[PDB]
Amino acid sequence: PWYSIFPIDNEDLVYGRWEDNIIWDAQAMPRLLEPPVLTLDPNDENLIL
Amino acid sequence: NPADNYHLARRRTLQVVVSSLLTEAGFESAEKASVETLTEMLQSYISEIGRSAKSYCEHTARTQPTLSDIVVTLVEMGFNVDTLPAYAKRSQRMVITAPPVTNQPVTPKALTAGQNRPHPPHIPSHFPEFPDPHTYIKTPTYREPVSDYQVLREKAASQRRDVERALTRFMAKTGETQSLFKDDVSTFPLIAARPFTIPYLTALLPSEL
Amino acid sequence: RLKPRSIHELSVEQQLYYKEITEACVGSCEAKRAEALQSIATDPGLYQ
Amino acid sequence: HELSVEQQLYYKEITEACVGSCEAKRAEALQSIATDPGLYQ
Repeated sequence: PWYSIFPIDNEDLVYGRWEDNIIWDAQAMPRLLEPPVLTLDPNDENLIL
Repeated sequence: NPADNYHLARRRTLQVVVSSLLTEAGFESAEKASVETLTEMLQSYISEIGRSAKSYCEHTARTQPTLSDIVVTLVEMGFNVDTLPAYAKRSQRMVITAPPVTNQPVTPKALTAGQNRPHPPHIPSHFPEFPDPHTYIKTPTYREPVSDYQVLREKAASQRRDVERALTRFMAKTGETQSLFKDDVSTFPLIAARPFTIPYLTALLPSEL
Repeated sequence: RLKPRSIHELSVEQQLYYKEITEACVGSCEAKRAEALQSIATDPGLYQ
Repeated sequence: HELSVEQQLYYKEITEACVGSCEAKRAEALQSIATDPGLYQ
């Protein structure tokens, strides 16, 4: 398998803590959030680039 | 536990020996502390002819003891050796069995046969072989890239056709519509022709520049 | 900005091992099955 | 990477149809989102 036969999963979903973006309380929100830039992941097929 | 069975296979064989020697012209149902006493004097007696007959032969510059080294060892323990041929020919004489062996199967393992890797020249061939790849080998791996011009042209073409079809059907459904054939809003909807004010501005002017 | 091309969490020796063990465990040959079953039964790195 | 003008216009119309000017355009926009084949990208 010079190419992995098994499917490759979203590293951010599999590994990242997307639970730091859950806004539990609007007023008292523990972590100051920042604007997110578009990252255009190229791992996904169906995207020309 | 096979750790304490190294000692208890031979000390509980000496317990059957004392239990077989206290039954021959003698007891049944002895006290418990009197059996572990007598089998402690039995182990200490075999271990004392072991240390003293080895000492008597090695004093005479030898390494394994003959008969003349034990008949002087037993004299120095006060045994009166001559009474031993009469004791050996009892009719009450019994034999206590030797203890069982832990490895009864001996060879019950199918094993796991895996070979990968060789040896660097500072390791000779008689050392064990290097184990398989999973033990310590890691390579990253990526997803299969589709760099084919045919399927890229097909993907871009079909996505452009589908988005322009979706756009024109959405704009014909949410506005005034025409239809070449009767009752034709579902299939082939036309956006209705709308009058402007200055038609040359929407005709002649370029939109991408 | 493009996020880096990620790698699968298995190695290619591990992925080849998985392919061999699964193609042996579908029982085309019995000795192949039995080793593959013992390999499953005592591989320490068979987590992940 | 950048949206082509076709899908930029589609994104604009679909998002502004779900802000609350009228309900019928909202229902057609949600029935567009639910039932179109090429909305990736």
